[PDB]
Amino acid sequence: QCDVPPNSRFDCAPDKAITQEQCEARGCCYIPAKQGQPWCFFPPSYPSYKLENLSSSEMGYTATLTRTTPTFFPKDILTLRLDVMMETENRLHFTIKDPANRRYEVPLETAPSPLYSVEFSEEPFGVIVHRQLDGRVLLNTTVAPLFFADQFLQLSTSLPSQYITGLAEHLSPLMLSTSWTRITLWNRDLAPTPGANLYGSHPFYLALEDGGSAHGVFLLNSNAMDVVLQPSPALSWRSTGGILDVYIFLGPEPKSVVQQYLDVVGYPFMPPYWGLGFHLCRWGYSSTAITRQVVENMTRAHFPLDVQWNDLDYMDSRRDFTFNKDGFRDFPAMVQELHQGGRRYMMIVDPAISSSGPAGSYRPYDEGLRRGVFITNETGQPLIGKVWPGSTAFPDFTNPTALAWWEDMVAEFHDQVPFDGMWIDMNEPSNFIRGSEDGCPNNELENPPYVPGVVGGTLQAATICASSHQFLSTHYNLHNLYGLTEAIASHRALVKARGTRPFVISRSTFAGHGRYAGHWTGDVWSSWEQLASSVPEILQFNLLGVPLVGADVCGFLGNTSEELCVRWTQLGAFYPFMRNHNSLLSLPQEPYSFSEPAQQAMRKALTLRYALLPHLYTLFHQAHVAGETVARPLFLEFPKDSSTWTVDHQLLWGEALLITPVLQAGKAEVTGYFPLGTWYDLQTVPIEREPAIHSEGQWVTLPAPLDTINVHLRAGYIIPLQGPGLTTTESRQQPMALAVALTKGGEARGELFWDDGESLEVLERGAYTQVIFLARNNTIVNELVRVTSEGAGLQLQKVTVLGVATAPQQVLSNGVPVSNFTYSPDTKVLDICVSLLMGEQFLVSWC
Ligand SMILES: *[C@@H]1O[C@H](CO)[C@@H](O[C@@H]2O[C@H](CO)[C@@H](O[C@@H]3O[C@H](CO)[C@@H](O)[C@H](O[C@H]4O[C@H](CO)[C@@H](O)[C@H](O)[C@@H]4O)[C@@H]3O)[C@H](O)[C@H]2NC(C)=O)[C@H](O)[C@H]1NC(C)=O
Ligand SMILES: *[C@@H]1O[C@H](CO)[C@@H](O[C@@H]2O[C@H](CO)[C@@H](O[C@@H]3O[C@H](CO)[C@@H](O)[C@H](O)[C@@H]3O)[C@H](O)[C@H]2NC(C)=O)[C@H](O)[C@H]1NC(C)=O
Ligand SMILES: *[C@@H]1O[C@H](CO[C@@H]2O[C@@H](C)[C@@H](O)[C@@H](O)[C@@H]2O)[C@@H](O[C@@H]2O[C@H](CO)[C@@H](O)[C@H](O)[C@H]2NC(C)=O)[C@H](O)[C@H]1NC(C)=O
Ligand SMILES: *[C@@H]1O[C@H](CO[C@@H]2O[C@@H](C)[C@@H](O)[C@@H](O)[C@@H]2O)[C@@H](O[C@@H]2O[C@H](CO)[C@@H](O)[C@H](O)[C@H]2NC(C)=O)[C@H](O)[C@H]1NC(C)=O
Ligand SMILES: *[C@@H]1O[C@H](CO)[C@@H](O[C@@H]2O[C@H](CO)[C@@H](O)[C@H](O)[C@H]2NC(C)=O)[C@H](O)[C@H]1NC(C)=O
Ligand SMILES: CC(=O)N[C@@H](CS)C(=O)O
Ligand SMILES: CC(=O)N[C@@H](CS)C(=O)O
Ligand SMILES: [Cl-]
Ligand SMILES: [Cl-]
Repeated sequence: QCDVPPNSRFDCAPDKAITQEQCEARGCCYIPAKQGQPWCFFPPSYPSYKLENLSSSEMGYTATLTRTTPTFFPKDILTLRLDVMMETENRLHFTIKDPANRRYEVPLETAPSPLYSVEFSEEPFGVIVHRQLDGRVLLNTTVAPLFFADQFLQLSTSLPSQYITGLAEHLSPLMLSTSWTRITLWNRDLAPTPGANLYGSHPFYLALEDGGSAHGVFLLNSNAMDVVLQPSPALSWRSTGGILDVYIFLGPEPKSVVQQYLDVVGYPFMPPYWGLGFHLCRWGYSSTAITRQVVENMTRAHFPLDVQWNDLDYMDSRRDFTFNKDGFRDFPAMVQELHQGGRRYMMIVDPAISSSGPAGSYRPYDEGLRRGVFITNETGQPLIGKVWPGSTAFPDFTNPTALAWWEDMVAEFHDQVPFDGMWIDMNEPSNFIRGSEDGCPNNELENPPYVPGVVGGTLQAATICASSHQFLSTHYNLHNLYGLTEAIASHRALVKARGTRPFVISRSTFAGHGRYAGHWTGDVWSSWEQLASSVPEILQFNLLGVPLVGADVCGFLGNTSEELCVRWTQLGAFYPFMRNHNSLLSLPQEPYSFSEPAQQAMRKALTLRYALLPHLYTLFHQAHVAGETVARPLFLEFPKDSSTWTVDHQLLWGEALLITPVLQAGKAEVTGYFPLGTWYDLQTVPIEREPAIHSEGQWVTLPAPLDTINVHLRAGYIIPLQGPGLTTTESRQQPMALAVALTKGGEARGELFWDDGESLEVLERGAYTQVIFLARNNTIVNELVRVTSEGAGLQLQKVTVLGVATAPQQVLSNGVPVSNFTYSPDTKVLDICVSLLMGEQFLVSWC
């Protein structure tokens, strides 16, 4: 009965240190490890639930689950209801609930055969999900008991392989370790470090299968939870409340798994085009005069900058919706001037509202109080904590009245200072004291029977009381949604205030966040280690449907070095969200603050990003319309090549651009993985060392001096580019170009999506142009999928073709010889000057 292999032992003492006698008294097996692995574990006979009265309907199945022997947790729910819904060919959904009592549930809006089959074990109860095509077992919950107590749910499964990704937010390789790893989801203000619950929680994983297929599992539960991985391999979800509400996504391709997950939680929002430009911020731009010098200094040194930011500096006494009349007396004029020059403006907004001012002196608090917008305590008064301005109350973003109040405060402030988006910080919610100024009461929510592995060992640490009251439920159930709910409220507030697409960047997140907002990875150190760790983290958030993500370029905490900031700017120019931000006590790190050689390398990185913006924007359109990733790991694009599975220090933009950064000090080369095919060096395309890597699926060492980042373009792909500007207001007016990467057989395909860059409801109203580009048999053409006023007058003036094996004697554009072209026999590049329009059918040819 106790003859269970070490790797397959499921912990029967997750709640406390246990002796052999207590372990055995629980009905469990005691076998010490020989050197983590639990010593006390469940035998196969440990009491679980029994399935009874299984029945079928058009939707799927229903059954009763009954537990006869209590567990060691209090308040087992002995009778449960199972509902299995076979929702689509790719999506299976099941719930386990208490039929006698409504329990907390997360607020979320909703040959021919499915890819899955589902079977059940009777006693002990289990759900078993097979992939139909190959019979692989994807889910099998029979592997361990089902626990379902009021404040402890546990469901386990075998995993199909040792390769699993997801379960943000943590500082970790992209592929998670199955070596007895406890992953804790409890939103927490902590500078990113390994082994810790960070700012967000995403209870989703994607599991790879031998041969390159994959599936995903989403547990729709927002309670504090641990997810425990062991090397058998297997996983246990361990939550402190709510219900088991489980979605399984069948793929089979990893890209399809992500799309299927996003079909449930929401496709990524479409950012405004300007949001893809460079953003620059620090804590410490302490006046409008200083802030203005930033733009002046960037401009003088020819560095693009679309958006100027401020941190708390602008506020009056660190309070939302105010500005001080010392250094920021002329804040409105500063922002108006930014707009006059074609730039946008962003500033920090905190959730917590100063509660200490004289009554009637601070409208956000006075109005919030009147309307009852705040989270309240046991006696019904606002819970008061401590954040930047001192004593503060916390808005309840599940309360409709709070949503209306937030809209009003944002609109009123925007009437004074016309900011263009909101940077929402401190929204875990972060509290500088434990729980509240008045502590927290002693009850089961504050002192639960199972506390997940949170930093500080309590759910109150660095946040507010768990038993505090919100409109929908207690904070205990809603905590992991705090940031998400603020992001939703802010998205709506910005739509109403400005009437164009919102731009919200949030610290705290939950599953589905990307439908409303972007993310940055928080208070990272200026270290080579954190530069490297930013790659898997940005990739992870893309898999989780938050493609608008980045880290603070050059790092936030501490002092950066010139070398680190060159490499971080190079890599960071490929973050889908690119912002350099810096702490109050740090040395300056704006691009213009470095030596001339470093400035040149930083300028090159920004210039290349700006040239790529039409392509990056098209990638965001694909994310928004089809649930695609923007920055993606090699394994998403080449899953059948298992050498890609562990690669997380390279990234792709979409299908075709492979970026291989230097991520260590003192390196003048880098070794990266190249999937089978021809990869052209993007440096062979003119913008205002072998030319091609011919890979069989192999590691390649590349030169990478300080001034260089390696970027390669996949053969078979065409990328749209646009001319330069210090802002997108300027760059969007420039002529465009194509880079055409030919296969050996002369083929390539690409596309361009173009709209006005900021309007709402573009796809619904059809207010966009969409063009496909095709290379074949020594010709390049466009195909006009949709042409509207938005895309009219887009000038195509340059076409660069990579992999042209022999010099052409003539090059034609719509049947007439071009004004000129160049061919380089060494690089195999044909560069062609043309006078064409993206929105009018053309034919370019050569021979
Ligand atoms: C729910 O939240 C509300 C706030 O919205 C919170 O109100 C706070 O209650 C405490 C008392 O529990 C108040 O503190 C008092 O303040 C007065 C005047 O400033 C003092 O005179 C009081 O002193 C007493 O306690 C001292 C102990 O150190 C004794 O030495 C002294 O002799 C007095 O007996 C005391 O500090 C606080 O002012 C309010 N806060 C606000 C903003 O009004 C309430 O407690 C919360 N409820 C729960 C159950 O947590
Ligand atoms: C899903 O997981 C469950 C639980 O791990 C698997 O069921 C278990 O399978 C093992 C191995 O087949 C069974 O043990 C074997 O039992 C036979 C007969 O008693 C014995 O001759 C062998 O020596 C061995 O011990 C075990 O009984 C069984 N447990 C239960 C509760 O059924 C199951 O195989 C997995 N399902 C799938 C489809 O993979
Ligand atoms: C499993 O179901 C049986 C039968 O339930 C009946 O048929 C169902 C389709 C539905 O229409 C029910 O409303 C019916 O009662 C349950 O056995 C019955 O239990 C009731 C109450 O205890 C008793 O009056 C009947 O005599 C029982 N009928 C039979 C045929 O045994 C049984 O309790 C269910 N099991 C569980 C764990 O819920
Ligand atoms: C980051 O650096 C600051 C400032 O460093 C100084 O100025 C630079 C130009 C360079 O010349 C450094 O070598 C200098 O030390 C640090 O702040 C200083 O800290 C020291 C030591 O604690 C203190 O004596 C100084 O007064 C501080 N000066 C200022 C202007 O703040 C800061 O400590 C560094 N941060 C970290 C994490 O190391
Ligand atoms: C913008 O650039 C100006 C000029 O380079 C900076 O002003 C100089 O700052 C240095 C400190 O390194 C001082 O020693 C000089 O006295 C300043 N020169 C002038 C002409 O003012 C300025 O600090 C930069 N501002 C920002 C916000 O980066
Ligand atoms: C076009 C321009 O110069 N300014 C615009 C975009 S910043 C504006 O006033 O909002
Ligand atoms: C941590 C890791 O796997 N790689 C690091 C150091 S080896 C890097 O890319 O620089
Ligand atoms: Cl012991
Ligand atoms: Cl509830």
